[PDB]
Amino acid sequence: SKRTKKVGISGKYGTRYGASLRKLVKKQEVTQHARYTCTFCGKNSVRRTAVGIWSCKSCKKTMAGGAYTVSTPAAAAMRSTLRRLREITEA
Amino acid sequence: PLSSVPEGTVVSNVEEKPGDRGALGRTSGNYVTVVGHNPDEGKTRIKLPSG
Amino acid sequence: LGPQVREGELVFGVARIFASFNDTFVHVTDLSGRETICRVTGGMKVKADRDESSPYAAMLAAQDVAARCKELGITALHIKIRATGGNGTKTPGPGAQSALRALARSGMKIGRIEDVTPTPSDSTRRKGGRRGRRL
Amino acid sequence: SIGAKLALVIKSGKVVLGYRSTLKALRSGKAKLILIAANTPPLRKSELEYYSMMSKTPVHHYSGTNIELGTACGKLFRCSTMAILDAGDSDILAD
Amino acid sequence: VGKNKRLSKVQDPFTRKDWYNIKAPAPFAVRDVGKTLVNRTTGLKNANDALKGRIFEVCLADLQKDEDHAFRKIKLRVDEVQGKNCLTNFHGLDFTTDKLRSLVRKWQTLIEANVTVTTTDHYLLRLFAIAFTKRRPNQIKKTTYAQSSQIRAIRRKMVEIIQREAASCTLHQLVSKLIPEVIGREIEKATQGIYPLQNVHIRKVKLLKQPKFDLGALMALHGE
Amino acid sequence: VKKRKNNGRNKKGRGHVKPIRCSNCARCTPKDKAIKRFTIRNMVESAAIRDISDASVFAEYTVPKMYLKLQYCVSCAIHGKIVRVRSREGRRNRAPPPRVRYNK
RNA sequence: GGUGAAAUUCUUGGAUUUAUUGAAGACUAACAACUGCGAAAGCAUUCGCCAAGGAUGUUUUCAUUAAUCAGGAACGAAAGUUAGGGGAUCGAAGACGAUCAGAUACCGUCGUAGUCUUAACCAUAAACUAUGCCGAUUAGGGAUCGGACGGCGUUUAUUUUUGA
Ligand SMILES: [Zn+2]
Ligand SMILES: [Zn+2]
Repeated sequence: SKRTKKVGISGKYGTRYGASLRKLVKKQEVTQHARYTCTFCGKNSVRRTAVGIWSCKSCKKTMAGGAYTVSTPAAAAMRSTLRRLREITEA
Repeated sequence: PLSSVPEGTVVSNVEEKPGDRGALGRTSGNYVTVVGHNPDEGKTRIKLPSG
Repeated sequence: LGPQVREGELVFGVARIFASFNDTFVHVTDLSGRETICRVTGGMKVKADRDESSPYAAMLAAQDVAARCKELGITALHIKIRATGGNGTKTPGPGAQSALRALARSGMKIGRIEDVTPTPSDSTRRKGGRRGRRL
Repeated sequence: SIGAKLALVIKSGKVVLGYRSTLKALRSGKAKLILIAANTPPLRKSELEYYSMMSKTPVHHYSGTNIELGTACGKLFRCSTMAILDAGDSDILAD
Repeated sequence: VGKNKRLSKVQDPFTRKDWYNIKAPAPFAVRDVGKTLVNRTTGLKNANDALKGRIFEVCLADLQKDEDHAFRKIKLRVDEVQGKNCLTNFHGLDFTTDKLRSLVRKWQTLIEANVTVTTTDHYLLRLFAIAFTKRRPNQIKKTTYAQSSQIRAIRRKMVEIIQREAASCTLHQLVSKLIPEVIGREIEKATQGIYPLQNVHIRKVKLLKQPKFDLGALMALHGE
Repeated sequence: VKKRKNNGRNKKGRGHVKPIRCSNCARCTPKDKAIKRFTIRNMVESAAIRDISDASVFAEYTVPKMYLKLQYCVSCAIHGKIVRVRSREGRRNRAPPPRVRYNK
């Protein structure tokens, strides 16, 4: 009862569009439909609404994030360095 | 104001001339970087997302 | 024209000789890198082309450096001898030995000689490959 | 260190979990130490400390999230605040 | 190679050069190290503009007339120029290339550390320091090695000492501590309980940022 | 047949060691399979010192000698005659060559 | 500049060399050794946090719970593949300069993939001690790393114990 062996979420596309494109869109589609744990209230009730907007179903707060992920590696690195940079500069 | 900022920070929606209300980097996922200052005859050099 | 001083005190310069394994540069300037005083290379001294890195060419170059320098009104020199360095050999070229001593033979005062070859601390990969120059 | 001291309390002494129950207990005036998580709503945070100052009971700002505090009290659910009615043989109230 | 150069590319510029005198800061004895060259002052090009950004390399043995400290050379930056004289102050220290290589030897243990420091008054500059293990007169063992756990201990005290005495100082009084090697002696006497740690030295000093100009303080310390 | 009991490298008790560049050809060799030479040579010969000494800047002093450390791959080493082939029994002998203190 | 010696390439729009400041990426010289740790591949700058391990000490505890393993499983240098980031230095392919009768090479100037990193694949090496794992007995010696024990001395320590 696995119904597949490798296709996964990209099984709706049947036999169209070519193997490599189907396999390559899976990377973003699987993480876009997922569900993440909130940061303000702690519940696991965060889902995507628009192309860059995320919102918690329980506290009703809304946050601007990545395109297909609640956060992106580039943004996280910048915040850490900037926080480190500011503290030493003001000390 | 971009003069009260140390070198290395990334910003967005920069004004090409003070008051034009934002012209430089304002698309999805891009930024500009400051490189160095000039306290005398105040002027700042920046790097744009195209190089 | 050139400013004078009392007989007891003298004046100092510093020469920056660059002696690789293919040529030797004789180059005198003030206690700085600014205001070049004189500079002559082996290629205007020899014409055989087999000696451009020889001590023989070095002495010919050092002589005319010493000659033209003394009229400008310098009497003593500091010496800065440097090889290629970095990823190079760090061994001063053969000409370098001849040039430095030959200054005493010309009678110009020599003071405070030193070597400033640039040595790395865990540098990048170096030319040649994995098997080196295989000849 | 703080986790270890807290683990001992729940085995020996008695403790009450949750927002309303601590406020009722604090209201009775027989609390001795309250714990505050890090990601609680700021309005509750400021209100809880105000009651503590009035009752003259010490407050401790736990450094972890509300999920972590729960797993340190040994339960299987989230928790935001808690109150210590009495210590057992430990020494939390020393500092 | 006269034949070479087939594609190819007023004289005697010296007629417009001028020699100037240079002077040295307060604590040192001799304040005259040589002459310097520059084009003559003229229209379209002042002379102060060429002298406002130069630095000179002078040996501390020459400045102090004492051959014991003959392995450290320092650099001086020129700031202000009066009539045919250049006033200067401190701009860094350094050893000689050859000496650093003679210090290290096989069958020993080398310990190194680094620290930046700033005083109450604005002066950002960094200090370097080194030490070596010392043998025992009645020793037979040929290695003389310490243990890792011990090695980490040495640095924490070593790091602590430099900051403590360099916190409350000025440029003049800190230099007055460098010239008699107060740092090296204090380190030795503090680490003797754990391990000998011979041959302590500060390699060189280099500055990173400077405060406002304050010509008053320059002329206060210099030229008396 | 084994020619050396230590395989000519002297490494027993580790996986490998990071290599290094031969100071003559720039070949790569492991740090333990390398001929190392330490040298303490003067700036110049004694003959130069006398000319140097007469124009002494300060009192009477000697310009400090330099210290070098050279590392060679084995093929270049025995072409420059730093070391050479020994005999069947002379191979297994690791004492430094004795230096005559009187030179006849 | 570069070679056994030439030659490409670059230059008064100042090469090369000198000094101060800044940016990028890789790497932790010397100390470094018949010296250490890990199952192997491998692992070297400081500090903080997180978990792990051998030996030693022991008049603590359980009590045969053990050894090697067909199939089965985890890790597995370098090169190589798929998408991003980054791309300083070296440098497959390739273009030029020389040598040579020829030289698709060895010598020189550039230089793409790659060399770095993130998320996934590949599972081979002279992966060498060319020497499988557990256990018992058998000859003399001096060095060396970690722990413990005994001892006359020395060394410098708000010292004495301890350290060495
Ligand atoms: Zn929420
Ligand atoms: Zn070689």
